[PDB]
Amino acid sequence: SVTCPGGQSTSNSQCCVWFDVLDDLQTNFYQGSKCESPVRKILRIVFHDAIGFSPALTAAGQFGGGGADGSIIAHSNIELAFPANGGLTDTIEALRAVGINHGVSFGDLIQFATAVGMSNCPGSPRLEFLTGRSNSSQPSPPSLIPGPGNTVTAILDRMGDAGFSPDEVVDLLAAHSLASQEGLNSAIFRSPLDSTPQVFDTQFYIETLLKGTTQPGPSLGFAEELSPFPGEFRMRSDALLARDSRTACRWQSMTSSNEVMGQRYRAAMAKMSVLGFDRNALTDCSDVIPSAVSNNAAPVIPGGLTVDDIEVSCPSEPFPEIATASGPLPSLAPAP
Ligand code: HEM
Ligand SMILES: *[C@@H]1O[C@H](CO)[C@@H](O[C@@H]2O[C@H](CO)[C@@H](O)[C@H](O)[C@H]2NC(C)=O)[C@H](O)[C@H]1NC(C)=O
Ligand SMILES: O=C(NO)c1ccccc1
Ligand SMILES: [Ca+2]
Ligand SMILES: [Ca+2]
Repeated sequence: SVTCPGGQSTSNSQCCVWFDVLDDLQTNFYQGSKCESPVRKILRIVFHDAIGFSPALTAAGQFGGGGADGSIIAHSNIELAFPANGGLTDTIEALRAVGINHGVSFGDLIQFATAVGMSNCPGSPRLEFLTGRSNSSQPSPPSLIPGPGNTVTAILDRMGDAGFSPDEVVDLLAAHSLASQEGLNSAIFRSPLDSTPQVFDTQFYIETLLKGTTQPGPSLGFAEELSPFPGEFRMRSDALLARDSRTACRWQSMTSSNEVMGQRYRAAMAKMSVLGFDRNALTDCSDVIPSAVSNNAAPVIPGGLTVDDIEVSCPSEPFPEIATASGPLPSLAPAP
């Protein structure tokens, strides 16, 4: 086969350097293959790098962004000044050093680190990994990243211009199952968006549908909504997307099966990874990506709440039978 210097077998010669950056990222960036803040920050970075792509700007004669081109690292001096890119500098610098030291393009490195980071989180699918994106990039145009205070129409139009259907926008948001916020309400730093910030599961879709009952911090932050229990943060765009008629039925369908959720998320991420590129010009090195440990827990409505506490918003499909839990209402600790 093509046997890499380390004895691993792979598809193509070009995949062998990625076994060295795999070891470096797992030992150093991810602190011993952990699923903590570095993974959550890299997931926010892959979205902010790739979504700087706009066919509408190109059509009007303007540069519309190179997509998944690593421009957020090569042109960090301009892209990290954008409102949406706060809290990312330290992760960007860490990634810059790995890219330089290994001689790989910045666009490829961000896609690789997302696939490897997710493999550290129980329940994750194995994401596709393609190599060969040119290292040359121009700065992304401003105002192409969706914000938590935007209306559902605004988010759907931005995402549609980039190439995503309403269903794929709901599918991409499965990444909020491994998420917290740091900059919307700094008083409750790293408050999780679902009760399992370290497990890639369906809890995010279930819990954003529950009635907002609780104010988790001393005041409300930017685009903050009432949440279902102490310690969980709910942002306005997630609350609105769960309830809007254009996205509500896809959101409800994501609540009962981790297997369907993983499959849909893997497909939407593969599409996002080549925005600005032709995937037929890239080399497939997906065999370098290791498997995640499986998640054996079933979907649940936490802490004694029942289906009467969820605000069913898909008028055509009845809400799935999800297991209920006993005990009092949970209070979530900060995400690690
Ligand atoms: C409709 C578009 C989306 C909006 C409006 C949005 C907005 C946000 C906001 C405001 C935060 C909190 C940032 C902070 O204050 O620390 C957040 C966190 C996060 N988002 Fe999104 N997001 C969206 C889509 C996505 C997508 C598509 C992905 C990736 C596939 C993603 C991955 C993450 C992750 C993993 C975090 C957690 C970061 C951490 O814990 O440090 N988001 N998002
Ligand atoms: C990809 O392009 C960037 C430049 O945009 C290169 O990054 C520079 O690399 C040099 C030498 O390795 C460093 O001293 C600079 O500080 C880097 N600049 C930035 C903005 O990071 C990078 O080397 C290129 N990588 C490859 C494989 O060609
Ligand atoms: O992460 C964001 N969008 O993905 C974001 C965060 C803060 C403000 C605006 C946008
Ligand atoms: Ca980019
Ligand atoms: Ca989760």
